[PDB]
Amino acid sequence: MVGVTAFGNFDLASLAIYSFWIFLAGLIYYLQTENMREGYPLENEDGTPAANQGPFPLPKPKTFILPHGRGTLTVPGPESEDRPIALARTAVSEGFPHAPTGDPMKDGVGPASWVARRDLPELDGHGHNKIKPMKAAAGFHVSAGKNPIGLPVRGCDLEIAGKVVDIWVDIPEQMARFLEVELKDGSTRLLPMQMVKVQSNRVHVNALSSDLFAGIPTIKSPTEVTLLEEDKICGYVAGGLMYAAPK
Amino acid sequence: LGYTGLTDEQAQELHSVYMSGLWLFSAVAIVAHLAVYIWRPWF
Amino acid sequence: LGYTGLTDEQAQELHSVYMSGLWLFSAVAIVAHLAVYIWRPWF
Amino acid sequence: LGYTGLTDEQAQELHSVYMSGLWLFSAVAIVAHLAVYIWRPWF
Amino acid sequence: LGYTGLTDEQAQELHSVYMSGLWLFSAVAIVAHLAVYIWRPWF
Amino acid sequence: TGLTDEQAQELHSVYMSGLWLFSAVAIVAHLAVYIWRPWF
Amino acid sequence: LTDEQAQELHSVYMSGLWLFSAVAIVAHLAVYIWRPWF
Amino acid sequence: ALLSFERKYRVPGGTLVGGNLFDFWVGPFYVGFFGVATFFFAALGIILIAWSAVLQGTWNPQLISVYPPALEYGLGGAPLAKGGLWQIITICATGAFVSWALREVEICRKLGIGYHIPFAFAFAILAYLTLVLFRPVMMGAWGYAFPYGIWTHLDWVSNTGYTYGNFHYNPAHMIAISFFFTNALALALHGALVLSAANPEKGKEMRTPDHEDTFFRDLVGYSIGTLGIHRLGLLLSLSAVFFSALCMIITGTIWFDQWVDWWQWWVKLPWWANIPGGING
Amino acid sequence: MSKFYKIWMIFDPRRVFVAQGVFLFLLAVMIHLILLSTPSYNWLEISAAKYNRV
Amino acid sequence: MSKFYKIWMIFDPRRVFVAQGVFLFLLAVMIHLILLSTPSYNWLEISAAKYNRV
Amino acid sequence: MSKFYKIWMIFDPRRVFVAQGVFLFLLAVMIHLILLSTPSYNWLEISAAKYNRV
Amino acid sequence: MSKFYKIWMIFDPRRVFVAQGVFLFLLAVMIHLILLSTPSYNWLEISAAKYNRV
Amino acid sequence: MSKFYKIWMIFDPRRVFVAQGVFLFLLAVMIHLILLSTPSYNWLEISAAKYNRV
Amino acid sequence: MSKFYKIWMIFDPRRVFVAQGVFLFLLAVMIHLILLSTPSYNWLEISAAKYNRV
Amino acid sequence: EYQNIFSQVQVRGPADLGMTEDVNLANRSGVGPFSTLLGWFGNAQLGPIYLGSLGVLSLFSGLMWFFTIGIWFWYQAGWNPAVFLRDLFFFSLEPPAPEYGLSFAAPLKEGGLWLIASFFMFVAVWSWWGRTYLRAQALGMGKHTAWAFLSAIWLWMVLGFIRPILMGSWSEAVPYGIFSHLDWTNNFSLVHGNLFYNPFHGLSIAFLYGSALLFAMHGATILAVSRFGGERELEQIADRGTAAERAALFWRWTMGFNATMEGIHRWAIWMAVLVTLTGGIGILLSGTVVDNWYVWGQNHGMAPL
Ligand SMILES: CCCCCCCCCCCCCCCCCC(=O)OC[C@H](COP(=O)([O-])OCC(O)COP(=O)([O-])OC[C@@H](COC(=O)CCCCCCCCCCCCCCCCC)OC(=O)CCCCCCCCCCCCCCCCC)OC(=O)CCCCCCCCCCCCCCCCC
Ligand code: BCL
Ligand SMILES: COC(C)(C)C/C=C/C(C)=C/C=C/C(C)=C/C=C/C(C)=C/C=C/C=C(C)/C=C/C=C(\C)CC/C=C(/C)CCC=C(C)C
Ligand SMILES: COC(C)(C)C/C=C/C(C)=C/C=C/C(C)=C/C=C/C(C)=C/C=C/C=C(C)/C=C/C=C(\C)CC/C=C(\C)CCC=C(C)C
Ligand SMILES: COC(C)(C)C/C=C/C(C)=C/C=C/C(C)=C/C=C/C(C)=C/C=C/C=C(C)/C=C/C=C(\C)CC/C=C(\C)CCC=C(C)C
Ligand SMILES: COC(C)(C)C/C=C/C(C)=C/C=C/C(C)=C/C=C/C(C)=C/C=C/C=C(C)/C=C/C=C(\C)CC/C=C(\C)CCC=C(C)C
Ligand SMILES: COC(C)(C)C/C=C/C(C)=C/C=C/C(C)=C/C=C/C(C)=C/C=C\C=C(C)\C=C\C=C(/C)CC/C=C(\C)CCC=C(C)C
Ligand SMILES: [Fe+2]
Repeated sequence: MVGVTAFGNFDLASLAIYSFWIFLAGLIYYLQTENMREGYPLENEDGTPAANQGPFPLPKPKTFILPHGRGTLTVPGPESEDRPIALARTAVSEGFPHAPTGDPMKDGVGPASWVARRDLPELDGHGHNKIKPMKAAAGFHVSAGKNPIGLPVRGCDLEIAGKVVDIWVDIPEQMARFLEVELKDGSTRLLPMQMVKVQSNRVHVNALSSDLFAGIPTIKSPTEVTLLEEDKICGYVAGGLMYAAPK
Repeated sequence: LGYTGLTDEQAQELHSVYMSGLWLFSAVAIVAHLAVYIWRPWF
Repeated sequence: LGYTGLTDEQAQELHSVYMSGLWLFSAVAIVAHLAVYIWRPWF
Repeated sequence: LGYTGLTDEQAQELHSVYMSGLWLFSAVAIVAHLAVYIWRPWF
Repeated sequence: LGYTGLTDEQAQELHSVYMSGLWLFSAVAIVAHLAVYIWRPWF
Repeated sequence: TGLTDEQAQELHSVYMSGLWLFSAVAIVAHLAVYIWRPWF
Repeated sequence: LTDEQAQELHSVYMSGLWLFSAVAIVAHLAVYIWRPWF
Repeated sequence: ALLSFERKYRVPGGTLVGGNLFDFWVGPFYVGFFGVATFFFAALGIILIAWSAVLQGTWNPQLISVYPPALEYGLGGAPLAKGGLWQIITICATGAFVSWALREVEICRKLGIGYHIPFAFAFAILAYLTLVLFRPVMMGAWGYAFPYGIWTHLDWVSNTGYTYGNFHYNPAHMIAISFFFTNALALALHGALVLSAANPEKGKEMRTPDHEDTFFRDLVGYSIGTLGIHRLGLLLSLSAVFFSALCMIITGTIWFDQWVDWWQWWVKLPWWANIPGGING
Repeated sequence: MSKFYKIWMIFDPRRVFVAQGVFLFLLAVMIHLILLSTPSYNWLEISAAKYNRV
Repeated sequence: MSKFYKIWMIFDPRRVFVAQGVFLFLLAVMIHLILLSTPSYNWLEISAAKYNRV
Repeated sequence: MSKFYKIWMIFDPRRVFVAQGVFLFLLAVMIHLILLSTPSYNWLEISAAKYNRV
Repeated sequence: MSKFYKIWMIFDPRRVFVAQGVFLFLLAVMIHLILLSTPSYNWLEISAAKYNRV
Repeated sequence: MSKFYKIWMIFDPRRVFVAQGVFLFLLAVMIHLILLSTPSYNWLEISAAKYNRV
Repeated sequence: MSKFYKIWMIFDPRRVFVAQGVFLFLLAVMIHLILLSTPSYNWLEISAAKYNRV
Repeated sequence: EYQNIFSQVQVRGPADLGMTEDVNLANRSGVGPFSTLLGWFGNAQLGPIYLGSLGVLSLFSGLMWFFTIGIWFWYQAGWNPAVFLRDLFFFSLEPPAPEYGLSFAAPLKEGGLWLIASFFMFVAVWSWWGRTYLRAQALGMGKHTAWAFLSAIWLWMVLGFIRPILMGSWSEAVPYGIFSHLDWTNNFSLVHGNLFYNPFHGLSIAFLYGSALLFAMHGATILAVSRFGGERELEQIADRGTAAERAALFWRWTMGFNATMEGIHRWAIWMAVLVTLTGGIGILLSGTVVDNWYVWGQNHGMAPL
């Protein structure tokens, strides 16, 4: 087949390359439409459906069957925030920022945002809670790192804010997920493990000043944490990076 | 045994239709081979 | 015994049908080899 | 033993059938080697 | 007191059967080497 | 390892029996090879 | 390993080391007699 | 315009240069100070590629080529028609890449996320600068960089590689290739696993991360985890790029001969160098 | 031989049908390509030679 | 012999039958390829040379 | 043979049978390929030589 | 000697038997291949030369 | 002396047995290969020369 | 000696002993290979010369 | 300052034996040892591993392939361990010489042993593919891993089996050696003009670079949003959280379009299977359709006439 052309210079290699261009266009279309299952239709800055929606049509709905009897999820579907947003427009035209009306960290907007996830704990394959305090976990112990239990906790203002009391552990993955910090008033807060630096004599939290530790959202059950509470805690701690820049 | 949920009668009927199709396909193939062998034998 | 859930009669019947199929396949293969050996022996 | 869950009688029967199969396979192999050695000895 | 869970009698019996198999294998190997050495010595 | 003193002694006794058997076989083999074809 | 246990393991290790060194010295002296580099 | 959840995240802050100036969006894109810089540099570079095509005399996009200055210009300037357009386009590309990374930093700190993405991109920027800036400067001429053409920079790759014989005898090159192949294999495995857990057999519930761990432990006896697989992906990609940059930085500067001849230090090691057998003996 | 119908109790008819269709098509295409590859049994070239088309 | 039927209480017929089908088809293809690869026993060129078709 | 039947009290029969099938088939293919490799004992080529096929 | 049976109280017989089978087969194959690679003790070529097979 | 048995208190007997079996086999194979590579003590070649096999 | 016994308070004994054994064996192998390289102190070659093995 | 690259605290608990959907538990092993070194980066637990019929078949065939190549290497060294260690990376099992065609009559030293090794490798690879499929099926998961592996197998089969048959010679296939198959790669490029001008070669390189690009982007994104539990993606698919939204908005504000927590994995799997698929096609076309890729490029507007 070396040099056999049907027309012009078109041989099996030209046929292959053009077939691949057609296939690649189709594949890109499919991948984009599959990516369009969250966040659509596009909205105006006042919440109404935008005039423009894009070059790709919305895909047909598909349903996920959630485990442990948690229900089903059909996407794309009607998506609503289900929480108030304390933001005001800075401009009548679109494309400009929305300024927070009150305290952004308490209101949960900007880098301090959180999502209204399910108010149930995450489960493992057997139905138990995924995340447990190491005390309630059976047979779990610190293996090879610096053990943070008993270390003081220092905020971004170089001031002591509390001490580490427990470690919250992801049982199936066998990794530490949260540090439980006791404050001065004898109350405990959860700190994401990815947001603290465990040093030789202390645990340092760069995102959060010492006074802001009391403002961390609390868990309503001392033994478990839900997805919604995790959103609130992680969003608060991360919003501290922008909203605690002074002091 | 029923690993598929079919009963005995259902399996018999499905196999009867499948064998009808198989024999039709085989008859067409036999005629094609006869034509090719007459046109250009390979033995 | 309890490995597959088949009883003794079920195993006997399945093996009978399997052996019928095996002998049919072997007979076809034997005829094919006889034809090839007559056409072009390899010994 | 608790190693496979078979009893003594079950092991004896399974080994009897396995040895029947092994001797059949070995007899076929012996006949094949005899034929090849007569056709073309390697010693 | 066995880490494998075998008792003393079980270990003795298993070793007896294993040694029977080992001696059978070794006897076959010895006969094979004797035949090869008579046919074509390597010393 | 969890072994007691008596267990270690008994295990070492059997291990040394095996080691001496292996060494005796090796010694006989080397004697045969050296008589057949010395390397010194 | 505490002090006494570590010291005992030390002593047995050096007993092994000296036996090995003795065999090595026997071998080296046998070589020197049989074929010397000196 | 906006995604269903986008509004609560668009807040006034996180800029490095400027303030409310340039703190706005154009459609979906965020355009800070470095957004303006990126747009200017990219547009200028693209229009200069088109003008080089005009000067060259071809309109076939596969035949357009912008060649660096000849070796006799050294590290100085060159006429626009001969080597200078390549230099201006290189400056525009460097500016566009750096401004893109800094724009990503601004977006990261507006959203409150870590700076892993601009760092990973800086790795690729450094590989580009190794090929186009550092190696030409050490070798003493802009003419050792590659041209800006779809198929002519492949000619640069081939000529540079075959200057030193077969180029995949370079050892850092071997390490980089192994990292690239392992990265592609890991990307395939990871995408397939997450998709297989989220899209089980028809009519079944979604699988859990326990099922993913179980699948890989059954297959190969080890599961690295989710955090582990993402760490491994970042590290494999960055290691591949780092070793490619290294193998090119040492090529015309420390090494000067066939790399297959480099592999002879092992063979000529004294305590087996003269043993008569095998391939090298 | 008269009881081969019981194969459908252990095999899913849909999977068997899909696999059989794929297998038969691939086999037929492979045989036709092998025939076209050989200088003999390339029916186009030998029709050309027979009918004096250059 | 005469008691080999007992193998079916040990092995699942579905797995055995799929494995057997795959094995038999692969063996047939392998032997046919071996025969085609030899200059002899390649029936296409044998027929071509016998009838003077090249 | 003597008391070898107790090997089934140690090993699952299914796994043993599968290992035996795999081992025997691979060994047989290897030996046949070795014979085909040797210029003698390649039955196809010596049959070709005997009947002047090539 | 007499106390060697106690090895089965440390080693699982299943794992030991599998490892021993693999080891013995690989050793036998290696020795046979070494003999085949040697111009003498290559029984195929020795029989070829004795019987004038080539 | 007479108290080396305490090493089995320090090392798990199964791990040591596996490691020393592997080590012994590899050492023996390495020495046999060394002897095979040398023109002298290659018992196959010198046996061939003694009995005029070539 | 003086107080070197305290290293076992820091190191696991198994790791140290395993590393020591591996290092010793590798050292001895390397030195023997070095001696075998040069014609001097190559016991296999000087024995061949002495007894006229070539 | 903590970048989540290495864990700073490590914990251990009871070993996780795994799920039991309808896996035959008798074919699983026990759990192996925990490794602290691996636990610094990922999971510490080793095992258990599933071994079944296909596991046995794949292990036997792969071990035989490895041992065949190794014994050939030992033969090429003259049975000398020093030469074996010196000339390792220089030994090679070569396929039969070009004058033997596709026949199986090549001697053991001149390519027959290569055929034996190739048969063992063929069995090992295909049984491993079947094993991936069946391990997915036992847990009730989709077969995405099997299809991606099928893409890899496609390129491997074209290199070693399909292309040599179409070219009519086993000598076209790849030898079994470290430096020898690199030499084969270089000579394959030289013989067929310049493989850079193979368009499917270019597409394969585009998708390999794209795999590195997309994997770096995705690893960095997940590590960046791991402060919100973004690594738990299977749950972020079922219940979208602030991590997924922040990642989507980063990429939307950067390049104007984004993915989802599942669509990104669709992009990933396709980006890798495409490098291997296009590579297989490009190699299949070389020598059978195009003998000189540079001249082909000249005739197709890719190189100057
Ligand atoms: C001709 C050119 C133009 C053609 C068309 C142009 C028209 C416009 C473009 C149209 C194409 C758009 C493509 C988008 C499809 C989206 C696929 C997807 O990801 O998910 C959807 C869908 C299922 O999605 P899901 O929601 O995740 O399902 C989960 C299930 O619940 C439970 O899970 P599951 O059990 O159902 O399995 C899930 C899997 C299901 O996916 C599959 O089933 C794939 C089946 C294998 C591919 C078929 C070829 C294999 C070889 C033939 C032998 C067996 C045939 C298949 C047997 C079928 C049995 C079912 O779905 C996936 O997501 C897989 C992702 C990655 C798949 C990678 C496939 C690698 C193939 C390797 C090829 C090896 C030989 C190549 C030879 C040369 C070919 C050029 O999957 C598919 O449909 C797979 C599509 C397979 C395409 C094969 C590649 C074709 C190559 C052609 C290149 C162009 C030609 C160049 C040369 C020309 C020479 C002349
Ligand atoms: C002088 C050399 C030539 C050249 C000659 C070739 C040739 C020839 C080929 C490539 C191929 C490829 N080349 Mg090129 N290549 C050159 C220059 C380049 C440059 C460059 C910067 O210059 C780059 C980036 C590349 C990149 C690439 C890849 C995109 C592609 C291989 C895909 C892959 O993953 O294969 C690696 C993956 C596999 C081979 C799949 C393996 C799958 C099997 C199933 C794995 C089994 C494992 C086995 C059992 C072992 C078991 C191990 C144990 C289990 C541990 N080449 C020049 C022009 N290149 C290939 C290609 O597709 O070309 C179109 C190819 O064949
Ligand atoms: C290189 O090596 C070369 C190629 C030269 C030569 C080497 C050859 C050697 C190595 C290969 C050896 C091959 C041997 C092992 C081949 C063995 C073949 C046997 C297995 C043939 C078996 C055939 C079985 C047939 C197809 C049976 C069909 C019967 C079925 C249809 C039975 C199913 C019927 C239904 C009704 C079952 C349902 C029963 C009810 C009760 C549920
Ligand atoms: C390079 O080296 C070369 C290749 C040249 C030479 C080297 C050769 C050497 C290394 C080869 C070694 C070969 C091996 C060691 C030979 C082994 C052969 C084996 C032992 C053959 C065994 C066969 C046994 C089988 C065939 C028997 C099967 C019969 C069963 C299927 C019967 C059914 C089972 C019953 C029904 C079980 C049910 C009973 C209970 C009660 C339910
Ligand atoms: C390059 O080096 C060359 C190759 C040139 C030369 C080097 C040679 C040296 C380095 C090779 C060393 C080889 C090794 C050391 C030789 C090993 C020989 C083995 C140990 C022989 C063992 C044979 C064992 C037989 C086959 C086993 C039979 C097993 C029985 C059938 C077990 C049955 C147990 C069941 C039935 C009952 C037990 C359980 C119930 C409940 C009581
Ligand atoms: C290139 O350089 C060359 C090769 C030329 C020279 C280099 C040579 C190398 C460097 C020299 C290496 C020498 C080595 C270290 C020699 C040492 C050999 C000794 C250690 C071998 C010992 C073998 C002992 C074995 C055979 C004993 C086996 C007996 C057991 C199997 C008995 C069973 C144990 C059961 C019964 C335990 C019962 C426990 C119950 C619960 C009480
Ligand atoms: C210490 O030494 C011992 C002996 C213990 C072990 C040492 C082992 C070491 C030295 C071995 C190292 C092996 C390495 C170098 C393997 C290298 C492999 C290379 C890198 C492979 C690269 C490409 C090969 C691929 C593309 C091959 C694909 C071939 C398949 C497609 C085969 C197709 C199947 C056909 C040809 C079989 C035909 C036979 C008949 C029955 C159909
Ligand atoms: Fe991911």
